[PDB]
Amino acid sequence: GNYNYLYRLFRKSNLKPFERDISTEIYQAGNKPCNGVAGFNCYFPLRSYS
Amino acid sequence: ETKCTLKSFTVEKGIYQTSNFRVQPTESIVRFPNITNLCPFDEVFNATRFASVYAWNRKRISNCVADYSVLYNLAPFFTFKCYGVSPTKLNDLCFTNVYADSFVIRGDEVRQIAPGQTGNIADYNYKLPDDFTGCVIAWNSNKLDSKVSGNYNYLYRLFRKSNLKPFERDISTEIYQAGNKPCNGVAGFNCYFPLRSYSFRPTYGVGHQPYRVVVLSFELLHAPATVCGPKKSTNLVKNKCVNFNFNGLKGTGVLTESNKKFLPFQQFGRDIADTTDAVRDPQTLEILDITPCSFGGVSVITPGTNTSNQVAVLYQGVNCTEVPVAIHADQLTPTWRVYSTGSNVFQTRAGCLIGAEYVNNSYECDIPIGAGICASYQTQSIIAY
Amino acid sequence: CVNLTTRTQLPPAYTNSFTRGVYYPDKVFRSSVLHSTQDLFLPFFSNVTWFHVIKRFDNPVLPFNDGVYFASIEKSNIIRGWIFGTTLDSKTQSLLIVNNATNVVIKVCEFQFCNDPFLDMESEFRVYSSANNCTFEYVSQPFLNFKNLREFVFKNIDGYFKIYSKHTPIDLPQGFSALEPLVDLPIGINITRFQTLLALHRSGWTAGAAAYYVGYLQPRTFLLKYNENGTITDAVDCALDPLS
Amino acid sequence: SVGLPHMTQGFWANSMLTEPADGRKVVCHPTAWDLGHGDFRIKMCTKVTMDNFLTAHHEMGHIQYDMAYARQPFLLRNGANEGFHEAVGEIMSLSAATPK
Ligand SMILES: *[C@@H]1O[C@H](CO)[C@@H](O[C@@H]2O[C@H](CO)[C@@H](O)[C@H](O)[C@H]2NC(C)=O)[C@H](O)[C@H]1NC(C)=O
Ligand SMILES: *[C@@H]1O[C@H](CO)[C@@H](O)[C@H](O)[C@H]1NC(C)=O
Ligand SMILES: *[C@@H]1O[C@H](CO)[C@@H](O)[C@H](O)[C@H]1NC(C)=O
Ligand SMILES: *[C@@H]1O[C@H](CO)[C@@H](O)[C@H](O)[C@H]1NC(C)=O
Ligand SMILES: *[C@@H]1O[C@H](CO)[C@@H](O)[C@H](O)[C@H]1NC(C)=O
Ligand SMILES: *[C@@H]1O[C@H](CO)[C@@H](O)[C@H](O)[C@H]1NC(C)=O
Ligand SMILES: *[C@@H]1O[C@H](CO)[C@@H](O)[C@H](O)[C@H]1NC(C)=O
Ligand SMILES: *[C@@H]1O[C@H](CO)[C@@H](O)[C@H](O)[C@H]1NC(C)=O
Ligand SMILES: *[C@@H]1O[C@H](CO)[C@@H](O)[C@H](O)[C@H]1NC(C)=O
Ligand SMILES: [Zn+2]
Repeated sequence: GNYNYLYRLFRKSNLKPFERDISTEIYQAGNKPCNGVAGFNCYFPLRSYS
Repeated sequence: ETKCTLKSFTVEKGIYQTSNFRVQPTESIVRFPNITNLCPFDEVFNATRFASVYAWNRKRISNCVADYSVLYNLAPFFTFKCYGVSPTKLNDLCFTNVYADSFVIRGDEVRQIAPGQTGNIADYNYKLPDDFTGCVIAWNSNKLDSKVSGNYNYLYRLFRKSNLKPFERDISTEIYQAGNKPCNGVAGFNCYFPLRSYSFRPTYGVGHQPYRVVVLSFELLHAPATVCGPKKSTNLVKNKCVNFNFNGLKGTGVLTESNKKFLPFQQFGRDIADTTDAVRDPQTLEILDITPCSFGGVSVITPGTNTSNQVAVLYQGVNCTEVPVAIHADQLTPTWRVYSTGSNVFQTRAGCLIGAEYVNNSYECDIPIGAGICASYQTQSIIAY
Repeated sequence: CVNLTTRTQLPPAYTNSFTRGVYYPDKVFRSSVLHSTQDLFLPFFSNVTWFHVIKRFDNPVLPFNDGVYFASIEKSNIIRGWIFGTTLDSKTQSLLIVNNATNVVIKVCEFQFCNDPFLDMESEFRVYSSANNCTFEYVSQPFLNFKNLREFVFKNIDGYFKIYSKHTPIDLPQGFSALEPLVDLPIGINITRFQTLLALHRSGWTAGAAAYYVGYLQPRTFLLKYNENGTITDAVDCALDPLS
Repeated sequence: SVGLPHMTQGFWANSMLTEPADGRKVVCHPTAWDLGHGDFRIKMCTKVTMDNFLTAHHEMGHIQYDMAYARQPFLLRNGANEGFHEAVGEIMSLSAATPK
């Protein structure tokens, strides 16, 4: 299984045409800040094709 | 603006129609009716007696309002694994019905409840389809479903002839024959019972602690969908040009108290030209009258550019009290706000005239404004008479 | 279920519907206006089938169509409910509307209807043996010298079953009246036939006089008149005669 | 600090690390019990001495070894030979006893 390919699932707003975003910041799902650690209401935006 | 409209660098004496005037609303109203149709939850989640994995409990959910926002008050569970949709504020879909399955498994078999998974539960107890849409929520129940002497109530299937089809359930208690001889109904050699117990004890590790698992599956059939989700609403503002949405009726304008007496079943209202001019608030049952925001035409009165560069402006069919005041952008005229208080505002039956002084004398007409009012360039200034 | 072979059969009568069967096409308020609409209406001055029960007893399985206009001149509510479906058995899915003593109950299931379903204060029913698989249930306030005129219009379009209703304290009378919408159900099933339900009273049995009328809707164009308080007060059938 | 898993929460709850005050009697023998179903315990009296430190590390080696084969069908949950069990705790005790 090749995990070298990733793609984005969680974003605040839809992306404008011909724009490239490489932000690795943890998406703020819940109101409380994630403080840079994933978990409950804190998910990694990028996930793999596998 | 007159020069661009005429496509020339010089303008002759006259009155010209140049552009229009609007109000450009602010803010949005999204009023929807009361959210009063409770989902059948709190009975399949906060229950007191679940069923075995081979006899998982099934509930059908329809004609309700899904409320996927109370699960954050639940246990510190880490299992909210959702496939088919994303759980990030994407519960606005509408489904014809939802099937909720509930059972209890061991702590190490939680990963077995997933499509494309093999094992004991996935092959003999609970099989999931490849195109499964919905998701699985599992939470620990160590302090409630464990016994010091051993919780021998929960059971599971250990030996079966073949695998289980997706969404299949069997409760047969037939003896599994492993050998090549008839069992004769007795448990002897090469023949064992297919059902075994779990024997939960609180001293076990996280891998053996009981875990309660609930699987939600969403159906999208050709019948009308009735399971949608919470419809949020803002508060309404009156006497202000705003955008509004009323049960899916979209528009822009000003809402005011209405004297119309709708029949009890009527929701909208229309005028003789077949345009919506009244509405009923879904939450509070009264009638609001709808009026479009102010608009009109603008005419520029000018003498020749050979004479002077002074102009006057007529707003057509506009009362002078609704004349533009503006803050930064609430008017489609390209922001050439003409002074109002000190620039001799005059009211004619043709509209509002700004930039001309009204005199009490009478002359022969020079530039016709209308309704017996003309304008001229005399003294030097622009006068109306 | 029980079978009482005491019927006195006579052919159903035919009577005239003059201007009865107008309903509100939608939920839009219009005041002091004339509005042209095209929809499924009962044509003016039409033939309507007439059944009467007194011992007169007849419960034929009438066929459904684009829609049904149902009328009943009665007292004390002998007629209670209706069944809608295609095969009227457990093989297919059927809808049932029953008027309890205090609440109307609507259920769609696979019922097993008998040859003669009826009710017989009486709190006994002979309609079905069991309900197999039910996917919708609804309960609400009841729908219901001759004095009572009950008018109903049943339509089934795009998976929605619509009932329009009107009640009048009074063959068919002269005059105009519009049927306001009553019920909309997202049943999403198919209907091909229907059959009425009566409630008998055992004292054999004695039944009071009652009459009911059946007519069928067809696509037509109408011109409706709305007065100041958004009430439909008059209508014109565009295909009746040259003057219209 | 070498690459071994962290101990379970129940390990610190079901294990006796200090001598009981009264009402109970202990045979006074350091043991590392594998209770079963993912349950591991250490029964010994711990004192302030490097001897008890070395014995605790030796029993901790056994604790790491025992949980390391929890994925076997109850018949392979042993050593290939009888010498592997006591060898695991010796190297950990020797390494922690080094002056560095
Ligand atoms: C929607 O819910 C609101 C809840 O406030 C209802 O408004 C209340 O209605 C009661 C009548 O039962 C009044 O006594 C309260 O004063 C009202 N409060 C407010 C803030 O309006 C409203 O009636 C509900 N609407 C519908 C259609 O049920
Ligand atoms: C179960 O009870 C808790 C008690 O606080 C409540 O917060 C939670 O919403 C309940 N579960 C459901 C599904 O309503
Ligand atoms: C314009 O608005 C004023 C202020 O309300 C009002 O008195 C007047 O009647 C309106 N119409 C005209 C033509 O002035
Ligand atoms: C009774 O049975 C006969 C045939 O068995 C049937 O024709 C009839 O409709 C049934 N009901 C009554 C009331 O006669
Ligand atoms: C109604 O039915 C009768 C038969 O009883 C028939 O003679 C007549 O033409 C039909 N139509 C009208 C408008 O009466
Ligand atoms: C309503 O129907 C039920 C049976 O479905 C019956 O038991 C009950 O008595 C009825 N209600 C009244 C007020 O008679
Ligand atoms: C019950 O009827 C509905 C509607 O026809 C159908 O979708 C459902 O599968 C039926 N239930 C069973 C168990 O077949
Ligand atoms: C009712 O209509 C549906 C949709 O076309 C059809 O599949 C079904 O067969 C119809 N009912 C019967 C009894 O044929
Ligand atoms: C219509 O509403 C008015 C109230 O303005 C009322 O006086 C009248 O009786 C109502 N009905 C008719 C037919 O005008
Ligand atoms: Zn040792």
